Amino acid sequence: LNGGITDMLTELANFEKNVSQAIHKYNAYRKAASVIAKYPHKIKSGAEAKKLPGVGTKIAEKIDEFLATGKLRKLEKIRQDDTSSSINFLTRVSGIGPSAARKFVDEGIKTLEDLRKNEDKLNHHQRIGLKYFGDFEKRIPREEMLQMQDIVLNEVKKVDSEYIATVCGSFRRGAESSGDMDVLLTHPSFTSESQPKLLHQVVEQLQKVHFITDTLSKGETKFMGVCQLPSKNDEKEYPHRRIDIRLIPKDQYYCGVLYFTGSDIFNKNMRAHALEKGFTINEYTIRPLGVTGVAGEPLPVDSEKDIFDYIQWKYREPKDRSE
DNA sequence: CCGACGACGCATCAGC
DNA sequence: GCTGATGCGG
DNA sequence: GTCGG
Repeated sequence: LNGGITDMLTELANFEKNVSQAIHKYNAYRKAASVIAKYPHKIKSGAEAKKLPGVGTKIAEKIDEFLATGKLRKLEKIRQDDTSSSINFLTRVSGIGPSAARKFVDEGIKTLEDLRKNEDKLNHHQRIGLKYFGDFEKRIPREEMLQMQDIVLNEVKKVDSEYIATVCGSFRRGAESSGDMDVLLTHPSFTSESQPKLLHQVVEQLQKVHFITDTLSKGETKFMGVCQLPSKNDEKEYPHRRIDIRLIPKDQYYCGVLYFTGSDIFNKNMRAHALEKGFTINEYTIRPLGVTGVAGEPLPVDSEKDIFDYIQWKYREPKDRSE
């Protein structure tokens, strides 16, 4: 319908983020492309698009130029720009952000081949991101996410059957494919007012059975790393996948699951509704708001449904949290 | 006109 | 060495 | 870049 327009706007977003270091412009172009991508008519003019929330004067002017000519002069130019195209490309390496990509290109390091020749100048995260560059850009089919979940839940229970672990993200909402695996972990002994090896024990067990293959970062409450399904003796091996594991206090765990299940638009709507019912919900807690807007103490939450009950919402299955 | 636009854990750097 | 800032990813 | 107080 409008794929030329939303492709144009996405590409402009990337250069704002990765080259100009203008994160809010990045998000403006992304929000514009989203609302256009949901529009169920083929756009005929910039004025037509400008009536949508998030499309302003300047993007309307760009849509007019694209509709009249089939391209955008500024985008054509920055595409052919060796310096800018190289900075934009190098941020596809996990661990290389706009600042690192700038530094590398400044000193003549422009391609993956150049990075491979300059391992010295890459930190540990960036080396992993380079090692799995192609794998990390592949999506994960749901059937593999199910096999990964099998392993995660089994090994967690093997460490301590009192752990609770939930794979969240779009997978939990039923998505047919995922970009990564997001695991939320808690244990009855870990509360907000309460051991600095609860997460370590679980990471270690997944390493011992050779599911987790690399570590990008690891502290007492957050692990970011790499995993891979076991290959079947003779079949081609599975791509390496990104997995995060977060340990959350038990009394904050279901607020955590709700939040990291999303979707992002659902979260906005749920918190909007919660505010107009006199509650403030964030990633950690739901708290009542007094008549002058002072937040009270966090309310007890022992399930996701508790959160819905507080705000007078019928329980919504993750499958039905698209918005 | 002009400020908001998410907050935060972990790795690493800058400064002392 | 320690403390705070920055980069980065989510 | 867009929105809105």
